[PDB]
Amino acid sequence: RKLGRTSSQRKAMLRDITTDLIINERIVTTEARAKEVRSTVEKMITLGKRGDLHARRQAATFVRNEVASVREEDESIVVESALQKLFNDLGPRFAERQGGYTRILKTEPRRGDAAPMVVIEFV
Amino acid sequence: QITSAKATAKTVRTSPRKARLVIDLIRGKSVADAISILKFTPNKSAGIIEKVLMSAVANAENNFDLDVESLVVSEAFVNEGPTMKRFRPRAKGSASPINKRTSHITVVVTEK
Amino acid sequence: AVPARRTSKAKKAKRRTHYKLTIKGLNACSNCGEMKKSHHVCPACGHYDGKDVMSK
Amino acid sequence: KRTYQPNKRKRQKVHGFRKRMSTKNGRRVLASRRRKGRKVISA
RNA sequence: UUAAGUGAAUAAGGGCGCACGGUGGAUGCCUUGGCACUAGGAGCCGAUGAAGGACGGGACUAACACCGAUAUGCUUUGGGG
RNA sequence: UAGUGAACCAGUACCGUGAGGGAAAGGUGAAAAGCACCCCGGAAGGGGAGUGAAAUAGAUCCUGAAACCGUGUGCCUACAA
RNA sequence: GUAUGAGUAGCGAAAGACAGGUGAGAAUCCUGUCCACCGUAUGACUAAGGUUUCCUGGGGAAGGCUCGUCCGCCCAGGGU
Ligand SMILES: [Zn+2]
Repeated sequence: RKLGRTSSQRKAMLRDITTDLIINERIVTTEARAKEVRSTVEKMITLGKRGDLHARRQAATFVRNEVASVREEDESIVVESALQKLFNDLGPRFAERQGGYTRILKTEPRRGDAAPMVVIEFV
Repeated sequence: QITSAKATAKTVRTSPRKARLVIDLIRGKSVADAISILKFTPNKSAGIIEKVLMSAVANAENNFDLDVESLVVSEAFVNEGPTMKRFRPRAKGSASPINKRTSHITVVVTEK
Repeated sequence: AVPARRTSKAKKAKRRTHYKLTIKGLNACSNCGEMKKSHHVCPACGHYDGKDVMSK
Repeated sequence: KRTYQPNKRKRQKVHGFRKRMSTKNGRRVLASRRRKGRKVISA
């Protein structure tokens, strides 16, 4: 483990960061938050490969309810609720890949706090 | 026929001690090492002395010298400017003053 | 509690032999030779492993 | 409760002008301040 | 070659001298204001509204001075150019 | 730091409800001729070029001592109370 | 006027995260989304009291216990 904040705030932080990268695939944050994001997200994409109701009814907890991500319309407005993107897009990409779905880079410290910073992608 | 242009900065809102830490890391070194060293330190006195070195190189270009590729930092000073003075209300009625300091910084760029 | 006497000019300095700033390892670019930190993304280039990352 | 709780009445019906033109002591007060040359004679 | 013996120099930093800067305004010099007096004037002002003040007046008005709804001024008599 | 408290917009700023208590603050050059123009920098600040006899007289502006903070170097110091 | 202690004590009770902006520059400014706290009150109206802080457009030398493109701060114009 890594203690970062109080007890029941780490649950809220790691829910709220890791519903980004489901949306953006880039996050510019610090070291330790990124390493906990490693662990949780690569636990979450493994549920993206089953497709069961247990895949829904366990991933529904650790992802925000909802959050819009709308890039498609022909004569419609279709709305991915950022859990549906696990089970329609992010799942069947890495179906032949085993573990190791993330990359972590080392850029710079921050201007006012000297906190060294980190990019996260997938591939 | 002179080498060794100069450039100063006057009454800059930092300490006189903390600015002497960066200037530990610049004496005797070439200009190519110096700007690279100054890019990768997270201090207030990092981003100040860069402007001094760039202005000194610009003096050496547009006034006297040539040979940017053979310039050496030879002298470096940190001096004490005038000190601002304020007060803080400390508990049980009384007060205690606060010094707020500034510094004068000069850097000399010779050729060889 | 309370300091007994003024410390002189000698013990001002003989403390401060461990108050140094230093810089740890710096390396050339893959593609430009400019000095950049090891294991770090190139800020002036964007390259890493000779590959541009900071782009779209 | 600390002290100096202001009112617009009481600081002119104690320390005003008309209650220093009421006795032979308010007149001492005003003529003692005028020999100091002070602008604000009374509140 | 072995053995026994002698053994300098280098400074993370520091002390002393010299040289060069910065902060701070002592001292040197100067008057625009004082202090103590001298000779002479003068030694009261007010219900015809006093002393002291408030508010206002300029092309531009924050303040000082000057002035008063005739408001940065009016009339007359001498000086002046 | 003298001389009125006050040479300077001082019985002011400030402190106390009130009667009251009461500071620090002068000096560029002979004349503003107070740095057009170029360069670094967001600016401040600086470097040239100019004015000036002199800018280490550039608006904190005559002279610029001491504590105090720095830079370079001739000599010495890591078995010493 | 300047040290000493000393770059030590402290920064005055509380949950934030990411994306995109303007910008010389961003943990601190603007916008968006989710999360979180009080709710006989951290919500609405008024009496004292304060005396232009209210509004609009600019600015960043000092104040703001950090930064600050921001402000009850400064400039200029207006409102009862
Ligand atoms: Zn590179």
